[PDB]
Amino acid sequence: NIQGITKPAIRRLARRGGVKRISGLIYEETRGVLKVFLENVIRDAVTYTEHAKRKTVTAMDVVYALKRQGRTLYGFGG
Amino acid sequence: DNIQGITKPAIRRLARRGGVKRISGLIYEETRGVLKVFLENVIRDAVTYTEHAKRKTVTAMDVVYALKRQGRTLYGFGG
Amino acid sequence: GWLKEIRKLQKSTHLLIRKLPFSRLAREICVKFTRGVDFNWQAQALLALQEAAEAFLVHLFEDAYLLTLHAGRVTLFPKDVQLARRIRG
Amino acid sequence: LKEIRKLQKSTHLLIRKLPFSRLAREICVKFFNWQAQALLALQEAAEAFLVHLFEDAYLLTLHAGRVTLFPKDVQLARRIRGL
Amino acid sequence: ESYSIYVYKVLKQVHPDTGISSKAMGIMNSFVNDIFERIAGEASRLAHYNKRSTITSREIQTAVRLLLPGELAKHAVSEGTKAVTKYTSA
DNA sequence: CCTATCCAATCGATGTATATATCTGACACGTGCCTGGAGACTAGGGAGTAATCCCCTTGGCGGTTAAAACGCGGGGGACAG
DNA sequence: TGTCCCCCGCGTTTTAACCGCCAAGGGGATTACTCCCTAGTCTCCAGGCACGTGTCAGATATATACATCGATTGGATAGGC
Repeated sequence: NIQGITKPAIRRLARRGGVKRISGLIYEETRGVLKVFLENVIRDAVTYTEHAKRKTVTAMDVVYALKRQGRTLYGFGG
Repeated sequence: DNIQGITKPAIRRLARRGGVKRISGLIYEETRGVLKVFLENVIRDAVTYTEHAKRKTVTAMDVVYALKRQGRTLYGFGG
Repeated sequence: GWLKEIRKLQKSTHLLIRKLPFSRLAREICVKFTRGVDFNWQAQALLALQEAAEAFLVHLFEDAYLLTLHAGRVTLFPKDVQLARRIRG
Repeated sequence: LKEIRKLQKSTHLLIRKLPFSRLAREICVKFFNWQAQALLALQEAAEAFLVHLFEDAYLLTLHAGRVTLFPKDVQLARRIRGL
Repeated sequence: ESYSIYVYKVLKQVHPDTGISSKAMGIMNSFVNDIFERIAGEASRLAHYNKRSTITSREIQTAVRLLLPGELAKHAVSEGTKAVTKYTSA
């Protein structure tokens, strides 16, 4: 399931960031960081929805978890 | 011109405390650069609190509140 | 396409990671912190995670390609992605 | 390599008080009365910011193989920090 | 309820010929309360430091002067110190 | 008649300008329900402000003393190839 | 590999940090009083909001237009001995 992040996907991601020669294990360095990041948002976001006795993380629970992480997402506020 | 009060041995101690083996030449001015642009963002954000109350004595509380606003809290000056 | 592919995705604005493997990875992470139970994920909540993670990854890559040229390199290395995760806190 | 293990084990202020006080009061008139506790609150955070910025810029130094600091070292560390 | 149409009429103020999608409105709908939480937030600390339990125009003014950058803070002060006058006198 | 000297002709690839309106489906807005916006009495507890205390930092003169500053030898580091 | 050179250490010199100590009122804080004006409550009253649809802002699909411009070799050709 961690190999769902494909090789031209990370290539396009680094191409958006402006990287000319994208390396090898870099592709394994990205999904690792993507495993570090996406955990740290989800560990907070279900913690918000478990206080209201709910089994569904909404967009606002993602916004609150990201505001806890230090970066404010705009275009998902309901 | 009080930017020369931050002297080359002081910047040398600041670099040797940070684990620098060999300091370059412009680092003895670059510090005088960044301490001119960091501290100013500490000064005005500490004087506006002084401009918020009716006072002219800028306490350490305004300083630690400005450093809280910038994002680096300071210990040892609350009460 | 060294001078061609650099000027296309930056002018473009849509997603780069596919939605369904990202959703599967987000669910596989979500079942860890829910004591092992299935969990409903809203369509806005998955796209929010996607838009956050894509922006975070391109920011981490554009903050590491400046470390690539610092060592006289044009080839990105994981030493730059582990150094960019050190001067951020 | 000699005094590196001397200041890291110590805790005293590297920058003197009165030049730092005059430097702070030069910015103060750009926008008063400064307590002696407020000058230490201005000096401790600035010194600990300078030492930490040099420590984080030295990681940019040993990334290119160099051991000597550079003007590009203090301009690349604050770029990732967003300051 | 939301700020959205209140954003739209001001959008009709600065740009009547220019249209908009619903995403860019929503970011706009996520913009104002992003700054509100700032300016009403900083003013929540400003009155607390001078032992005040009320917020006048001076607390919001000081929060604007402290949060917004130099050219933006002065421009919002000159846009803010005119609405406290035309509301009390008129 | 062998040879050096003007000519061009075939080989080929690599880019956007503004040319559109066509398969779907969402923004501007009309309408209407209403719940929040809004005028207004009323007690009252906070805002504003004078008098005074006394505090604490500005103000200043001196001692000797650790700390700042300056010039030379050179030796391993920075960067060029 | 390799040669250019930049701070490091040390001998020497000195100007200003720090301490010791008296001063003394700027003004922060405290007391107390008097009055703003804003929350509680209440009836009111009206832009702002969901329902719903008219249709226009836009986003591909993609045919192949668009004209020369960078370069190499074989055939005539005027002079030589």
